[PDB]
Amino acid sequence: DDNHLSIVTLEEAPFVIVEDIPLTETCVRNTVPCRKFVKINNSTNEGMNVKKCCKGFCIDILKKLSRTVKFTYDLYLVTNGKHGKKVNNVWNGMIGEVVYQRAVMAVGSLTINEERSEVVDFSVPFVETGISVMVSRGTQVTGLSDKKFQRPHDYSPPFRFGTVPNGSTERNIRNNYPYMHQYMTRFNQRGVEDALVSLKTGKLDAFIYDAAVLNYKAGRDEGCKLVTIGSGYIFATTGYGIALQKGSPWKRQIDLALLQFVGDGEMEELETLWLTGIC
Amino acid sequence: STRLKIVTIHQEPFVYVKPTMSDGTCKEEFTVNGDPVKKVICTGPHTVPQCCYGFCIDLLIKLARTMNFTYEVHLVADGKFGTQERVNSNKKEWNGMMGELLSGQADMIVAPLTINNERAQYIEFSKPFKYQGLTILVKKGTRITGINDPRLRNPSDKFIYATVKQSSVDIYFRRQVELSTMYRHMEKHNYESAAEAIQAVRDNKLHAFIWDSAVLEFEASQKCDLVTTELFFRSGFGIGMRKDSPWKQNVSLSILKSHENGFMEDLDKTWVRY
Ligand SMILES: N[C@@H](Cc1cc(-c2ccc(Cl)cc2Cl)cc(CP(=O)(O)O)c1O)C(=O)O
Repeated sequence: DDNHLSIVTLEEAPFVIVEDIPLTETCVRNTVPCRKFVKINNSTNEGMNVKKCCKGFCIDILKKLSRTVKFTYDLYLVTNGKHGKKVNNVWNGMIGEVVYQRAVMAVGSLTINEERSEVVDFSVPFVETGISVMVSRGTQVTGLSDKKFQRPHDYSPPFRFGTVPNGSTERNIRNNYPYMHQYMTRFNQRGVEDALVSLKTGKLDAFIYDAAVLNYKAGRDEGCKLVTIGSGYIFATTGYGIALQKGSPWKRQIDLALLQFVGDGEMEELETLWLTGIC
Repeated sequence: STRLKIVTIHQEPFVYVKPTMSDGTCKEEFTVNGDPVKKVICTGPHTVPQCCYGFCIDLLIKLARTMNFTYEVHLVADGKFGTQERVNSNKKEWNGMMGELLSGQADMIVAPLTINNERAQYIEFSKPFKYQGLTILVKKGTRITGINDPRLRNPSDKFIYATVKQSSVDIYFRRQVELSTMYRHMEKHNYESAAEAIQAVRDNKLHAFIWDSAVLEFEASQKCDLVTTELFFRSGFGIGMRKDSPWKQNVSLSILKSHENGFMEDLDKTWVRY
């Protein structure tokens, strides 16, 4: 049965939203069935498969792809890692699932990058992202490469700006802008939430983070005072893509389909439906 | 085998075209910020050697060094990007850079080449080396809201807007039946090249020019009697190869790496923002 496809995803609102399975034992409305292997406790490999319901921007894409490319799927949430990291020569998360042939595709908020592209193929990008900057309206900067960030002791008062550490933003900044990275560690933020308040309460002048995340939160700010820079200033621009197995027979049609969606306007509808906010 | 024919097109700031000197070489010069301008010879339209430099030439050079291939560059003979047209009778045919790549007159398109379904049917695109989109250019003082403006949506010969003939934007408007009204206004006024359209706006012989923002925002920055709208559509430029290219994987890996280590940032600063 070559046309029923194992497909892996990962909870990450609003691209993928997981909900329980309600009254009737079936997924309804705009959601699709997705299974999750739910661990017994935190000290074990033991677990149980549980039927969940998934929806969101990427799920609508999956729905649109399934109807157009004509395939069916058993969708499941990855439990071993998140998006994907090489750990002790081994890929975990969604990437790994694809690499070790448990999934034909990964669908979710998965960033296209060089390293991953070595072991999986990617579709064309279907959401633009990269490293961006958020400020309180008024505050003047361009993107990451602004001197106010690179040499912040050239200006008075010096900018205060940070990121959420331990992720790809910090790691990119540390590899491209060593001193800026050294400088902003004292301004680190534990979460995206804490960063936004840090911005709103003047304890931070600039939040440096993932483009797609920042646009989304800016669209939903109570007061519309938190604003992201122009897209022309996004640094290390890239996109979310669907990961496929190297040399997959599906990539061409998935590519052509996604490009059809963009061309036809369907993608903008979707971004308006799920990502566009009031601001 | 290892010597690639490169086709490209005149499109500032991604590609500059200038004459060679007397001795058939290129005048050495530096960027406003002091970087050496890398230049290559490029034959073009009857045909004659010229100088090419810019964003896409710098990208070609990094590709050529990274994957270790040699190259020869020429300008597309018909001056166009590439749309698909019925031959007349059954057979359809690509013009512009697309046709030259498909015919074998070129091995690789290095140019601000828009990625789209239409083209991706018949060729392999790399991952985007540039993300941008579509916007509108007007003389300062012309009042237009964007692609939904009534003077645009209910067109008449009293306000003329146009794009570049046999381009991705031409395709974009020909593509959807809801844009039908807009298209056979445009088809009556479309221009042979971006340069001639931009000029025609300044001369007030063209009221609005619909085109790539990475080009239009550059123009508006060098020419202050010109302004743009708002991106009404998002799209990317990619390297164009034939389906069988052994180079496709490494071209894309190279572009991703260049985004991630700030090489693209360097290029974007040098050419696209100034
Ligand atoms: N796209 C990435 C995963 C990834 C996801 C997010 C994210 C965070 C909050 C919210 Cl609400 C939504 C999202 Cl999508 C942020 C980063 C930014 P950082 O790592 O520096 O923590 C990231 O990398 C990948 O494919 O590995």
